[PDB]
Amino acid sequence: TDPRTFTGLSIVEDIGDVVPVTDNASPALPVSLTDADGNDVVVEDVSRILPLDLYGTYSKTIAGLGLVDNIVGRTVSSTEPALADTEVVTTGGHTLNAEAILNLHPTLVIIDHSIGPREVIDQIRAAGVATVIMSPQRSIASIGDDIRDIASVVGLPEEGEKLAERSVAEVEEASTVVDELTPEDPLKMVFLYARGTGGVFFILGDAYGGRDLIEGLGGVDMAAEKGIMDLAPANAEALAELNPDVFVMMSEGLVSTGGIDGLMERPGIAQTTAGQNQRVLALPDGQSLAFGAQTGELLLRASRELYVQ
Ligand code: HEM
Repeated sequence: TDPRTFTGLSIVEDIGDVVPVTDNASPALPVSLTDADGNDVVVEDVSRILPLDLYGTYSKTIAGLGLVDNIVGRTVSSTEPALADTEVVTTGGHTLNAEAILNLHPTLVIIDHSIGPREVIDQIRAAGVATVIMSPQRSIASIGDDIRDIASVVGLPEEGEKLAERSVAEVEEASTVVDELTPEDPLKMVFLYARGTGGVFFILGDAYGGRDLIEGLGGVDMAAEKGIMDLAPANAEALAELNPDVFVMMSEGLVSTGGIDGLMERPGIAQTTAGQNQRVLALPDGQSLAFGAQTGELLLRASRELYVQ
């Protein structure tokens, strides 16, 4: 069949919790490291972990290594079922809340600068909480290395190597399937971030890693073609210029702008090829740009939705 003739929403259901590589993780502590910001940090107690980022990666990796029970708080992005009853430490979306963090008495914060403010991260460290700044590569090729880096922080190198190899095998296997399913002329795609019916409506660019996702799905990322490094408002002119065949979105994001019907009311959407086919691939918010352990499964399920009727 011809995937350019497909119409309407395709939605991938939540992939769920990461399958841990072990049932008896025993962190080898203490660890000393120099983090991505150049801070020397000693990690001596991982009993109460806050694994915080924009993308939902770290919480999933920590669970994959065998430490899900050690997670005591989360951001809005870590939507995995195991953490559904865990205290949320961000507000207004992605803003760190120092009070919420400190009241959980964490023993380890794993974080990066995808969320802020930086001042809150500094406050937590000054209060005595071991805080480790990561700077993950966030590419499909580097899924294993990003996992090994997290594993080192919590003193689980063997679990890290197992989880890395398992995840990389899964994502290469999925790629084999994607390559068989892709059309000769790749679909043009963009990653459209929406939250609400107002101005939070953006084409995501290089910094957010969606090119890696779109190319992993066999598509061409029009944001990369147009040189969008951070993000761009998805206004009528930008949409007309990018003219994707498919909008890749987050499922709850799409709901928040009124579903397909609400999306079609936004200026410029209906005029694109994707708009004229109402063609949206909706991915679970907390996995969509998390990469990490579940990347292979995400690519497999999403490619089935894109290319199989
Ligand atoms: C790129 C990775 C991102 C992920 C995985 C992500 C994920 C999420 C999730 C899961 C929520 C909670 C929605 C809900 O509870 O239904 C949320 C909320 C929110 N996000 Fe993001 N987000 C991302 C990036 C962004 C960006 C780039 C912006 C702005 C430029 C943004 C602005 C917001 C705002 C304002 C909210 C508040 C929604 C509310 O009040 O319910 N997010 N995000």
